[PDB]
Amino acid sequence: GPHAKPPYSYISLITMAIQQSPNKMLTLSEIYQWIMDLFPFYRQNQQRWQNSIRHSLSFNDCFLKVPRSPDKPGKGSFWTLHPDS
DNA sequence: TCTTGTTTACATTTTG
DNA sequence: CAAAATGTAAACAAGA
Repeated sequence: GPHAKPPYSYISLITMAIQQSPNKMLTLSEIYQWIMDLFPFYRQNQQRWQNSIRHSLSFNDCFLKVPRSPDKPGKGSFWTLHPDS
């Protein structure tokens, strides 16, 4: 590909996306979109890295996971940052 | 169904 | 390097 892999880890990409969000939380697709909008490199192999992103969210304890919900449902759950920074 | 999450198991890269 | 983090790959579960 014509573009270099951005110097940010998946954790850094997810973290930047959530912080810069107005609610300090994002959905899975919102994180997907954020990364792809900014970095053309991730407009390919989306099967691969989106899987690694989903893995990154479930693996790292710095990522919750906030129910929507009952009012305005509903796709997936919001992901945000643990106050432990 | 697909998308969204979780978990396992292994690889690869980064760093002290 | 060797340990520590990060990434890949695969399976299933859960749910709108």
